[PDB]
Amino acid sequence: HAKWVGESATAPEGVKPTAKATWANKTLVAEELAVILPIHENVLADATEDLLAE
Amino acid sequence: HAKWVGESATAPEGVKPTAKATWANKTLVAEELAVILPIHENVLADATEDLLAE
Repeated sequence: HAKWVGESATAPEGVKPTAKATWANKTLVAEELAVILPIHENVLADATEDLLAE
Repeated sequence: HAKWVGESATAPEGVKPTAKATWANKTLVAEELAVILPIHENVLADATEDLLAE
């Protein structure tokens, strides 16, 4: 931020102010979603629907 | 402002009243806004962004 300042050579308000800016960091971290669906091969052969597609 | 004057050559109410306008003054006065942004030369060189432009 700026400040209002005087034209003084000795008095404490002729001095212009110092200031700074700052940066920070945010992250993406990859994590895994998974499932395993086991089935017996005779059930695949006996069923009327395609259970591997289901 | 005007007034309701009368008509005599001798009575006080025959005289037309004298009156006055007036002006005043307003001023602009310039004053100073400022800031100083100090930064270290190595940080300026090692950063990926053009921090002097920022």
